[PDB]
Amino acid sequence: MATFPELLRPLKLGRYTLRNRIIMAPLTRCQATEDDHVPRTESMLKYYEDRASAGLIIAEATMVQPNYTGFLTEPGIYSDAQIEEWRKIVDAVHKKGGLIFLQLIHAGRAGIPEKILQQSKSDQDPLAGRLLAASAIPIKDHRIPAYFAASGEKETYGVPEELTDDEVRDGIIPLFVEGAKNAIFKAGFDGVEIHGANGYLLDAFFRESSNKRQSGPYAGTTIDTRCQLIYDVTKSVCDAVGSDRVGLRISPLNGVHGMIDSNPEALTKHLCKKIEPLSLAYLHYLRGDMVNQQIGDVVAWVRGSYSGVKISNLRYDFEEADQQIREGKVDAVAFGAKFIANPDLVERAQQNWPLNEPRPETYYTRTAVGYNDYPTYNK
Ligand SMILES: Cc1cc2nc3c(=O)[nH]c(=O)nc-3n(C[C@H](O)[C@H](O)[C@H](O)COP(=O)(O)O)c2cc1C
Repeated sequence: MATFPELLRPLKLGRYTLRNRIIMAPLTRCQATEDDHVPRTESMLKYYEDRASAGLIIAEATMVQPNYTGFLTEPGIYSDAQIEEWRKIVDAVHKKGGLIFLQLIHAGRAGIPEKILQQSKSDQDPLAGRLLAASAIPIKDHRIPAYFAASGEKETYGVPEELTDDEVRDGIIPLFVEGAKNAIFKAGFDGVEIHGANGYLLDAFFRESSNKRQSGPYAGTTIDTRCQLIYDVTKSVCDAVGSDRVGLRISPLNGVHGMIDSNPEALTKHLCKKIEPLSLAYLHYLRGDMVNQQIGDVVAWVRGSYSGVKISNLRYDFEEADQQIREGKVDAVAFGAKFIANPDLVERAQQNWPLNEPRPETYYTRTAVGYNDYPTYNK
């Protein structure tokens, strides 16, 4: 463990202490049932337990609103059936001595029209059968990926309804809260991660391009009001399960779905100071753009405006993560692609062993291929 000593240091995170700072980023793999969104335990339990040596595992984006799917077959955490399977998966990770937080998501305008708009639309279930977002602005010049599309081929995103302030406060927020309770109190997760990134609902209220709301506490007119939904959701979840079991993820420069803010630096620093009072377990962020267009020193922005645990992500390797931790710029680094391809990523870091190359074209097969078929070193 001489090559990356800083990366292998333990870390106090919330009410826990990580064995190392090699974190497994949340990765949607679509291994849940399509209709009920129940985790397919047979494959998911193995997948997660095989990666349980990670300092912390952040489980893939999981639905908080019934049937509001964005990835067609992702997991949910709203039903008893989902809770039970997650419970078994979590227990498996815990038997290996690992830690695991569940990422909570609401796809917002990235919801799949052909599925959501097919659901029933009753008065007792006011949010059902509807596309919901901050503003009625559809994702443009970007179609639904074949691996997420209901038909299996690229489909068009739809124009979402503009959530009223009451629907946000009494409809959306409570779902995140209940999802957190289900995850922690019933399934046994060590914590939850609020998905405030990658163009989904919370991020959609966060950045200018998707939030043009004219009035209300979530107006798109000012940085503070755009930060409010992320804060309110996070705060209410903290009220329910304890801030030391709550993390938050953001991506100020991620251009997926055409997301963009004209002043990412000011926005990020403003959010950091706004959540500073919550004493969260951690703040998780993408330091760059998945589409390689937007640039900005997110690591520096966060380092100078947030005193809590900072988890950075995006195109990191052991050496760089180790160095940034050494310099105190970040506390830990979350790896996505490398964890998909290396169940024993941590062990490889300890021995400075080479890594399996990822097969980026097999990330969403929904079968064992490209999911549970990556070998550990020399096996
Ligand atoms: C197949 C796949 C699924 C992903 N699923 C999620 C997700 O559910 N939630 C999320 O916040 N990010 C998700 N991401 C983004 C990753 O968490 C991570 O930020 C990204 O892979 C960049 O990090 P890397 O360079 O270490 O791979 C996903 C990425 C991939 C490639």
